[PDB]
Amino acid sequence: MISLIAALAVDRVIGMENAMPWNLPADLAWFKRNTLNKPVIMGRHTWESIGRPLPGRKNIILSSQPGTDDRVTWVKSVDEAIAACGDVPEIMVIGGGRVYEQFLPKAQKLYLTHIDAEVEGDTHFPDYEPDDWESVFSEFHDADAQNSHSYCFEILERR
Ligand SMILES: NC(=O)c1ccc[n+]([C@@H]2O[C@H](COP(=O)([O-])OP(=O)(O)OC[C@H]3O[C@@H](n4cnc5c(N)ncnc54)[C@H](OP(=O)(O)O)[C@@H]3O)[C@@H](O)[C@H]2O)c1
Ligand SMILES: Nc1nc(=O)c2nc(CNc3ccc(C(=O)N[C@@H](CCC(=O)O)C(=O)O)cc3)cnc2[nH]1
Ligand SMILES: [Mn+2]
Ligand SMILES: [Mn+2]
Ligand SMILES: [Mn+2]
Repeated sequence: MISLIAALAVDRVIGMENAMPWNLPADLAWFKRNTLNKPVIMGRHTWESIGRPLPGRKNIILSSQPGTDDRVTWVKSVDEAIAACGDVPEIMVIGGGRVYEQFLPKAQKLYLTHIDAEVEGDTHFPDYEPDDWESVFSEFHDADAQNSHSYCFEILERR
């Protein structure tokens, strides 16, 4: 099973200048809980944005060019990325925009954080078709001293 996990600001913005400008510790904790002990697939730009391997996960990087770091696994196509995960119950696709576009048609589950924040961005999560997806979990949180915007954790499953 393939799942996508992402955090979306207003208008589906996910990034600006190869960064995420907000800081929501509760959302990063959600990301870690839902990805730990699973393979994670990311594109090369997202690898550069994170800047280091994510511990406790098999890190798989898509790039058309040879890898430059043997602490992670480098692959050259979507099918190779999936194969490199092996026989696991759930593969997590962690972006960025181009990678999400390619994996969305193959995904059964979306883990989405909706952040109440207006962000100038240059990268968006794909337009997906709402009729294709059932919301099976949602949890709203107001802003607090650690998290400066309100946010909604949602899990959707392909109908
Ligand atoms: N808010 C969130 O949830 C979230 C999550 C992830 C990322 N982000 C943000 O998203 C932005 C990065 O997204 P992006 O769309 O620019 O880039 P990306 O999807 O992370 O990376 C694209 C790169 O991946 C490689 N690639 C993708 N598909 C491939 C394929 N089928 N075969 C081979 N290589 C492939 C290519 O690398 P080569 O050029 O080396 O061939 C391509 O240039 C950043 O702003 C980051 O902060 C946000
Ligand atoms: N829900 C969600 N939120 C995000 O912010 C997010 N970001 C990315 C891409 N960017 C990043 C940037 C940093 C870390 C990261 O350092 N995660 C640590 C959390 C511990 C910490 O630094 O606070 C991790 O171990 O997972 C992960 C993804 C991909 N999917 C996401 N999914
Ligand atoms: Mn092929
Ligand atoms: Mn197999
Ligand atoms: Mn806000």
